[PDB]
Amino acid sequence: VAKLVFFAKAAIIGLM
Amino acid sequence: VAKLVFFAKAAIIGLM
Amino acid sequence: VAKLVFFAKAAIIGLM
Amino acid sequence: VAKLVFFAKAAIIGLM
Amino acid sequence: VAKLVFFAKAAIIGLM
Amino acid sequence: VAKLVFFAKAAIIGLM
Repeated sequence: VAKLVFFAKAAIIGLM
Repeated sequence: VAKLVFFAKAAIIGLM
Repeated sequence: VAKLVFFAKAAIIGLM
Repeated sequence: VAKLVFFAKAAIIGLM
Repeated sequence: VAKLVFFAKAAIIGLM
Repeated sequence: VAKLVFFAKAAIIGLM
């Protein structure tokens, strides 16, 4: 997103 | 997977 | 914490 | 541990 | 940076 | 590297 952001949901999804 | 493993695919998916 | 947050302390502690 | 390794336990513990 | 922050640039650079 | 690998060096360098 810059920074690598780790979203929760399970599984973790990393977005820049 | 223990260890948190970050798989490539984009987006990154973290699994224990 | 959502997002996986990595706190410093060493050792790093990850919390959702 | 080099590489940053994320151990499961919860909470995640990162060690070099 | 505390928290481990992952900056984008590629390659990712983690700073406390 | 697939998987996101975090190399030590400081600063941490993440490579797919």
